[PDB]
Amino acid sequence: GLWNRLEPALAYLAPEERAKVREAYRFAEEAHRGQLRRSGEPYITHPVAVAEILAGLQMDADTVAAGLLHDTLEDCGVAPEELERRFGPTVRRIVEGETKVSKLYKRRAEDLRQMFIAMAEDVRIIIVKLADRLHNLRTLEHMPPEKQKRIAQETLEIYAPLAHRLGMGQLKWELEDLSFRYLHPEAFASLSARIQATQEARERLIQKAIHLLQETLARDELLQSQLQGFEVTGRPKHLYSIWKKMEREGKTLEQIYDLLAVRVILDPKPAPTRESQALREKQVCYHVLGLVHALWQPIPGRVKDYIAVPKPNGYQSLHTTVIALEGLPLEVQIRTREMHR
Ligand SMILES: Nc1nc2c(ncn2[C@@H]2O[C@H](COP(=O)(O)OP(=O)(O)O)[C@@H](OP(=O)(O)NP(=O)(O)O)[C@H]2O)c(=O)[nH]1
Ligand SMILES: Nc1ncnc2c1ncn2[C@@H]1O[C@H](COP(=O)(O)O)[C@@H](O)[C@H]1O
Ligand SMILES: [Mg+2]
Ligand SMILES: [Mg+2]
Ligand SMILES: [Mn+2]
Repeated sequence: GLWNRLEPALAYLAPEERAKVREAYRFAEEAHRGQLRRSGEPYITHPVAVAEILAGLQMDADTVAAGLLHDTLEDCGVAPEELERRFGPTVRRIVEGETKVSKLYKRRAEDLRQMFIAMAEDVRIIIVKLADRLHNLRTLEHMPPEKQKRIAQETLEIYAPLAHRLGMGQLKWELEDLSFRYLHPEAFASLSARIQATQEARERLIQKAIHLLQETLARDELLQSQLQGFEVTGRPKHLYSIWKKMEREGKTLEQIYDLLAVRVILDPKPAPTRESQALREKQVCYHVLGLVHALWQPIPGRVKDYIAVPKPNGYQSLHTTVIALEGLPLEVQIRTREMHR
């Protein structure tokens, strides 16, 4: 069934691992047979969509499998002993933990308390709860408008930061943005309608900018001579982070440069002495700034030199807001590998 949708995403797993995931889906589909969600949809769609979220993150075989089974214990005729017998103790461990920790669709102080108590078992239990939470938020239109606000708050306070700390930034932004939609819809609808383009169009522009910079840097002869390699990463600013700093700093949306930002992480070639290495570390950063300014037109008064004036948090990097692509303000950040975090 819905399996033919999940199967391609599981290409990264060994054949034996994929068979485990199919045996898990076949068991979940048998266990969730005849069950429905709040949306008229059969229950199996939920554990498959959670297993999809985990598979997109290239998660552990037992983790993907545990995502298909994460609900087979709550008021279900499945004994935890059967999961240990069939899928091992690791799958059983995660699944018990995700069931015991307040489940999917239910004070919230006790459910956030249990979230920590499961922290001793393995962050693996959480990961699944993060995938589950993301899917729940994606299908929050089938929830009373009160319950919608309870979930959104919890997500912003507990899960989005946990995703952040686990290094799952694409999970983090989506968790934040869906939470923002249901928590403050008036602010969400105002800001979203203002932003003419969708996240599809945003990521397309960022990748055009990344290609333009990557090819411009690789074509500079003198730079590549003092360089070992480089990395051009992008980001479109997400609605929650756009609205968060407008309130925090006081700037209008027109007064946000970050709406399309790009980082240039550079690792220089090795140097004989310790000093001629620290000198090579800087010479590269300003050389990129030049090339960047010759590629995209720089905006007046937007060069921020944190190499020469580091932030009290020890932050070193060169910043410049430019006019890139279809006449759009793009922020560029130039730093070395060492100046990175
Ligand atoms: N990853 C990272 N980046 C750091 C850090 N300190 C400063 N920055 C950079 O510096 C930026 C903050 O400083 P600034 O860019 O010099 O300030 P303005 O953009 O307001 O001119 C940061 O921007 P942001 O969080 O993506 N944008 P915000 O929503 O706050 O407007 C980031 O680009 C840091 O510790 N880590
Ligand atoms: N210029 C940039 N290019 C790529 N990623 C960035 C850039 N600036 C910030 N980020 C990343 O985006 C996150 C913060 O972005 P924000 O949505 O503005 O709060 C962090 O995880 C940063 O690593
Ligand atoms: Mg500023
Ligand atoms: Mg940032
Ligand atoms: Mn669930």
